[PDB]
Amino acid sequence: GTILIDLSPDDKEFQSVEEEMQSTVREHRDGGHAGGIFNRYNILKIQKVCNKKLWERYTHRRKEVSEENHNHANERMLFHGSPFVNAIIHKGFDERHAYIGGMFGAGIYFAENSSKSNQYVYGIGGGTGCPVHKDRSCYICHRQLLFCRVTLGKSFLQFSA
Amino acid sequence: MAHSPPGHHSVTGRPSVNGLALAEYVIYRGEQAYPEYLITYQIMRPE
Ligand SMILES: O=c1cc(-c2ccc(Cl)cc2)oc2ccccc12
Ligand SMILES: [Zn+2]
Repeated sequence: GTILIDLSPDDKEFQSVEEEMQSTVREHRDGGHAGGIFNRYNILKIQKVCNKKLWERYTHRRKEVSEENHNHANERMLFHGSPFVNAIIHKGFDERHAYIGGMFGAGIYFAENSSKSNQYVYGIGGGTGCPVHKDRSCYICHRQLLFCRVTLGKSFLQFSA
Repeated sequence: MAHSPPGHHSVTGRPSVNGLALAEYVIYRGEQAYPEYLITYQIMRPE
């Protein structure tokens, strides 16, 4: 059911997504251990993910949340990096995509900082890095991140290190 | 998958030490996110 449509780099939508990706890179406390050492990306492609069933699943839940929160979905656009990116775009997010040992319990984690999500592309802690070179800081291998529409509703605030 | 804290739909992880970190978020229902854009990229080696 999923179709991927390439965006042109001339398209304003490409440019705004690129800008969110590049502008939310930061340095990490691991010195680059998990995600690599970098200040910016080479964006090779941006595709719009089109699936009617998954979109309807999302908007159905979004309406439920909205109605429980004074008609406010608290929708955000957030990054997600995962080894399961191919499953997610075809079948949607589910229990298999959760970070079981995350600090906030077993759920599906998203980041404002693209570079945070980059830490998880090759697995938790960067796993063993890229499949080809076993390098968490590989500058050759193509990586993939999702930029996702997320309904937060009423969000529980946890202050944390 | 765990559950949202009662009376909530998500958790927000507010950075309390690293002043440059942005927030992280957790949802407990897959239907609360849609993977809208697939971005293919390389990280770049600093000069
Ligand atoms: O993008 C994320 C993906 C994931 C993640 C974690 C485990 C697995 Cl198995 C897949 C993705 O964790 C994060 C934690 C904090 C902020 C963002 C992320
Ligand atoms: Zn590699």
